[PDB]
Amino acid sequence: PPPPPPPPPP
Amino acid sequence: SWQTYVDEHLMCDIEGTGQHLASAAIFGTDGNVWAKSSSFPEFKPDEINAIIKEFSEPGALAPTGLFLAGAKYMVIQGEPGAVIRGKKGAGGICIKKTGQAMVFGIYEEPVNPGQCNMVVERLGDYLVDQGM
Repeated sequence: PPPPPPPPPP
Repeated sequence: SWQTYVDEHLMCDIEGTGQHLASAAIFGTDGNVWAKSSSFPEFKPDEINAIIKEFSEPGALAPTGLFLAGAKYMVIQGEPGAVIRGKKGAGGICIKKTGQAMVFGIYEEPVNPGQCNMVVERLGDYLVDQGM
């Protein structure tokens, strides 16, 4: 599966 | 999710411009698409394999070209194993590889190859710093 994306950048 | 990344960080408005990429996507390095824009080209499986093989063996697509949804891109200078760059007349394509992803950017006139490269490498480099 696709890994979870990191937190959105600022 | 990855759709948020395409919509907000690839298809965003480009700085000092009203323009934006014609389409965009985020793939895994295995070639499975994670997210793509609505107008992202209907790519064929062997086109993605070729792009994956180009990051493993740089300059393989240079003489013959890079294909996406049947459209040939004249390959241009890129970073080995990191970025693939292509010209299709007015438009072009920028493909940035990270640890676990491949970020696609496709542009049209009047967007420069440097500005597609800015959007695509900026996001790619963020995902590298976050450990992907």
